[PDB]
Amino acid sequence: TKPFSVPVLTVEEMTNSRFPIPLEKLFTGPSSAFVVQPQNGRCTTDGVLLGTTQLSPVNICTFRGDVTHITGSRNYTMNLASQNWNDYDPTEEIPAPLGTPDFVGKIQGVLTQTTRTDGSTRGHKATVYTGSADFAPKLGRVQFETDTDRDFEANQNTKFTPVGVIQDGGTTHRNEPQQWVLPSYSGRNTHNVHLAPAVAPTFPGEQLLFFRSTMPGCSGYPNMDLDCLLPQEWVQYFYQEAAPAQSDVALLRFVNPDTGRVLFECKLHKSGYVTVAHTGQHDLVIPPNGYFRFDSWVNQFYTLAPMG
Amino acid sequence: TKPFSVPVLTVEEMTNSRFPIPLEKLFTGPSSAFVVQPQNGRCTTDGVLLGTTQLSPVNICTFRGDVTHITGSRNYTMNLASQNWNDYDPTEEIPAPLGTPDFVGKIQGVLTQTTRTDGSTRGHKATVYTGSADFAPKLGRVQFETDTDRDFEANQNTKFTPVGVIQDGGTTHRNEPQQWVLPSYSGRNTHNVHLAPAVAPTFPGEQLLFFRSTMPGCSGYPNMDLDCLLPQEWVQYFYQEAAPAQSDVALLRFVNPDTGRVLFECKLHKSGYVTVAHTGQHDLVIPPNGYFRFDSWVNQFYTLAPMG
Amino acid sequence: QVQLQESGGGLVQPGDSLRLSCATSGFILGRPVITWFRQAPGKEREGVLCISGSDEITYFIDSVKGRFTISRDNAKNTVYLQINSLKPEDTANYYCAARTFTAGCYSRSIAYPYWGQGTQVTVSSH
Amino acid sequence: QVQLQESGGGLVQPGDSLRLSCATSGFILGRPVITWFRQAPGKEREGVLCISGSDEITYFIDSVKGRFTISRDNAKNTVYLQINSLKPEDTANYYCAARTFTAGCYSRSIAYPYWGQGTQVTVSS
Repeated sequence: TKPFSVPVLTVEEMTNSRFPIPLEKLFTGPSSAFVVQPQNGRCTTDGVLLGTTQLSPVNICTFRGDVTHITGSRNYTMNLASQNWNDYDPTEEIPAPLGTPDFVGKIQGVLTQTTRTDGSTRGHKATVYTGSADFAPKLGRVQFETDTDRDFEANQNTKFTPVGVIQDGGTTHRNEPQQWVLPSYSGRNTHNVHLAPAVAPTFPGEQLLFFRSTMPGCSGYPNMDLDCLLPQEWVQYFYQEAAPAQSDVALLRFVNPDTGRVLFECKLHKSGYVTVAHTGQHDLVIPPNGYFRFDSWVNQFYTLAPMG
Repeated sequence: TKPFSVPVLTVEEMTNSRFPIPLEKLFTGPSSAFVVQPQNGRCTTDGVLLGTTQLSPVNICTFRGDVTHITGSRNYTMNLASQNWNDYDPTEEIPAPLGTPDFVGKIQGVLTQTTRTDGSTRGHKATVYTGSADFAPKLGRVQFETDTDRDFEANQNTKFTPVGVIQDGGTTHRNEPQQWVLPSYSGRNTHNVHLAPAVAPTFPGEQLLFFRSTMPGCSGYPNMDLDCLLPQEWVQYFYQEAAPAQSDVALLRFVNPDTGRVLFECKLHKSGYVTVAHTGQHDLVIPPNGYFRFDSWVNQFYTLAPMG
Repeated sequence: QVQLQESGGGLVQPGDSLRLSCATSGFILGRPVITWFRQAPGKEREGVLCISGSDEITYFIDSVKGRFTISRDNAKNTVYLQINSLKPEDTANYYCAARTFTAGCYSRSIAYPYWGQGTQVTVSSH
Repeated sequence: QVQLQESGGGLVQPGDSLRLSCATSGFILGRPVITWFRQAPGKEREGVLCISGSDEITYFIDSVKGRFTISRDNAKNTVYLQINSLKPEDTANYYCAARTFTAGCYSRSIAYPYWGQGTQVTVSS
């Protein structure tokens, strides 16, 4: 009986749920050629978090723990803690710690550390390759490449803050990251577990609607496109509201609040993704003050007004 | 049009509104001796954002713009844009661009840049000294100290991502940052404008309640304590709900959902800060699952149950 | 996959007129803000004038307002820049740039995610 | 404003008993999780055992079970470690550590923001 709704927020007011950066635009494209199975930004419309999804956007692609130096290298193994520094439990029924990256690529950021006895601190450039054999966050271990072979201490609180992505400029431009390729969360010690399911439009003539950002690039010629299935604020809002789904499909209209004019309509599926009636790869051009409005639950046969 | 409320979120599920990091604890202490006037994390209970507050946790202490430098210099001046890359208008009735840092200190992070013709990218260590004469975000310009004297291009999209704070280890430990000292947003040039007001308890025996985090340290012996008056999620929630204030004070109770018991009560003032009945500098020790819950609107001279 | 492509430049005669076109593909729904920039020798790309999705026009350089006209042809997904009475000061590489919004005419290059590769306008000495 | 002070260490004889104290201050409302850690001069601080604000006890080292006992004196805001029948392998600098939460007994030092200065236990040879 509690009524469903989505937040009154513009696209630019919202945040990507797969990296800590604002949304920029709405994009639609076919996706039959590849598997769409992101693990961050996954939530049902009645507020059940899925995959590796957690609530605050600043924890997305962050890691915390302590580090051990790999002798003869500038590499360090982080022994992960949970996002609140609690001991990490690998038997929890999740694919990896909440907020773990859900794509294969090279994420550059900064490893910072505090020494607890005296409050001394340090920071160094660091990169995590999430396709590495040594990317094993589900087992509590992640390897970082850094610019030091000596400065970090053992058993001291250490954090990785993500900044952006890189690419090898001597190879084909934009060939990485690969945002729809999941990592092996156990570094191939075993298969991935407890995943949010892959998504695909099932209705004739429909495509996914993607909430898109441009990740910062730190070196090379990376593919900076990053698409999420739900804005982080929608995850946060559905978790709070926990309104029951009266059918499997919520009908949303995208509206200009100055005029009341509806720009387009789309389907928000109960399991947490959006489709539109469109064929082709296109950016939507929108009014900056436009926002989504929930109008009606609809049945499995409802045909959207075509766009594009 | 529901009654006024606060979100059902634990302390650790929420985010500092003054730096993009999680909350860690609740802290109370006297503040009669200094000025408490932060500009981020400022919002009335009915959803009016104040100061430099905006909605995105990830934009707090971020800057966007393009950069120039004097030939041979490691210091780059950024000509600021708005957070969505729009032109920045210095005649807007705000203290500085939304999300500008609201304390004097040295914030270290990374300046990233993309060259639009070919998608080439670059990233460099960067520090902004918010006490500098060259820190003039209200005028549209700030300077970054970087580790390059040649590797940024003019007129290209450039972003500063914050990571943590630093201190000069050759001087008294923890002497900076100074979290309650506001920068001069227009440089040495003129006084600050359009500030969210200073806050103080007015009821006898009351103190402010602070939502506290520890900022990452990147070098030296910084003071990493960071207190905000409202979690970022409460700013987001009040903006979204916009419930009118029925008196000047909302009584909240902190509830342990493990037991049903109320641990303490506090006053949420309609202008956006919290007070408790206590004398002393003390950390609150809480159940991890504890959360705040609205109980009722109260008159101006309600007396809280004492704590501590 | 958005694409912008400018055409219409060349070596042109003072006092003649010309028409640049900015052809776009890859957008749906609203009509995008489009702005013409130019880069004169030794300078950065500078914003010239802009047309919103509602065809509201903003000039960023006051000296061009007598002679430069921007317009939109929705049916051919093109925006034009017509220049009357060409003058040597008009010489530059001309770019069009687009935003995925119907409103917001901004003067700075960083406000635009999408760009063409440019077309050169040279107002000839002979 | 949590503060922690250990006392009770010194040079002690194998086979004797020893009580260490962790006196606390600076907190209100709940009873904090308190854990004893120990460090040998060539090792890192290691978690030994923990008591929650509800007095639930977790051991992190099996070998000390049944010689080491942790307890809380709420009235004095003090937590004790009782060691019976000291052994040379008990020699270390002993620390207490605290969290601003009533639950969550964790074995790793990074889980604890607050620490005392340590009290040395040396079992003489």
